[PDB]
Amino acid sequence: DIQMTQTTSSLSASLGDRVTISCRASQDISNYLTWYQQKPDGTVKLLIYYTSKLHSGVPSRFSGSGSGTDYSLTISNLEQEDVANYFCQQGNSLPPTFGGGTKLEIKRADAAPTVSIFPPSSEQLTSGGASVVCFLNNFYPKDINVKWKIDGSERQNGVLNSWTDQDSKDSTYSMSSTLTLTKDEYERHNSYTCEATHKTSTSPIVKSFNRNEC
Amino acid sequence: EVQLQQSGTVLARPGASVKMSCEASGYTFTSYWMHWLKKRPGQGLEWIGTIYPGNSDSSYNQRFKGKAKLTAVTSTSTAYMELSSLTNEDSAVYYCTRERGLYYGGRSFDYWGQGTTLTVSSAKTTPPSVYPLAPGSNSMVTLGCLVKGYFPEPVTVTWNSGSLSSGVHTFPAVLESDLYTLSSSVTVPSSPRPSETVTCNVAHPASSTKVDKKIVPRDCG
Ligand SMILES: C=C[C@H]1CN2CC[C@H]1C[C@H]2[C@H](O)c1ccnc2ccc(OC)cc12
Repeated sequence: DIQMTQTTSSLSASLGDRVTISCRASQDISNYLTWYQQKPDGTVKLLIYYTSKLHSGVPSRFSGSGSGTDYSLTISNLEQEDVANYFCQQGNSLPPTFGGGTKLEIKRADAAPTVSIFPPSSEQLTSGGASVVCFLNNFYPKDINVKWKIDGSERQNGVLNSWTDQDSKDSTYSMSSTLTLTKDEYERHNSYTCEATHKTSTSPIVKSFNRNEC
Repeated sequence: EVQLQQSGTVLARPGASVKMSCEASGYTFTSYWMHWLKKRPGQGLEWIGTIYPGNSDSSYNQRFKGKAKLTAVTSTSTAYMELSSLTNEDSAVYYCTRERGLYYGGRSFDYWGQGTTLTVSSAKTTPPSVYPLAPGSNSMVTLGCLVKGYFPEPVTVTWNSGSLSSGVHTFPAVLESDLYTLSSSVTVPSSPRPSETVTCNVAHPASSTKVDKKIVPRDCG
């Protein structure tokens, strides 16, 4: 199969801006390239086929160009309804193959994460497990790193993170970081810390608690 | 308006076989090539095969040959795909789509279905455990709701029966040893709770579960 790459998985822009999505093929596909739009809906729509030919019903602010291996999709005046995932396909050789896609995000002013930490409930310990949950809500940009500290030492085992897509209402991101261990292990440590690194702060934002209080 | 409509989510154990459908409308079914695709979170979009409902002429990706059987019923304008001996890799969202070009197709796919989710798992239908997340002592305060060890998806979380929409974050589920887990946060001012009741409502349709965990501050001293 011919392989299709989209090096930029996510692209930042503003409403009214000129946006360019990139696509690459592992060899010459002779302008047999087609572009699609996947909205949050999960719905897919054809936009452009054969490098630059508009599909019926597609707005004119969409256009395409390219040759050989490199191709691109352009949006002259970005609207909120154009915020979606855009991916390409080569139609030169069977089987058809697609790129990983480029998701559009909207630009906004740097916003610091609101960090909140929660000791496990007493109800949860009766199960045998112990989940220490940490929320990091409404921050921008998406770039962020989360570290769990226990009694001073870093910890990686048992940590599962989860991210939301960009919220359209305020153009921010949110993420949950959950540390899960046994009740026996949880009861054998004191200080549990959830510290976040982000552009808005030189020093990491630290949220912690001592088990021996409550 | 050309429109494809695929069938609902499918749960299956490894070793089973399943069959998903795709009903077309707004055009002559017999006159366009239909294609099937597989979207798995690690891979790009992968091509399965294609069938021409006119004479049921078909072509398959060599990797899905013997894995996926394709059929088309002219009577009801419905395409089908059969998947045999399911394994964990068969877990994905499968799309049916129409190929551009009357009779002889083209090099693109001009109309798409919404997709069908196939979940391969041996896990049994399990209700969620729901745990209140209270603070541990600003204008605002954030509370939480931990939803743990349920199967299958989806779960639905609301706050005060939905009367709290603004300031709510519910995160995608994650898989830990065959069961799903997620958390939901809610930010209210510091005015209305310890004083007024805040309650998360977790619903799990598959198990017919409805639980209401009232958020109450931690018991210490
Ligand atoms: C897969 C088999 C069938 C489906 N389309 C109509 C008849 C058969 C051929 C193919 C299309 O003509 C075609 C020809 C040549 N190269 C192609 C490359 C990509 C492609 O994707 C829709 C379709 C191609």
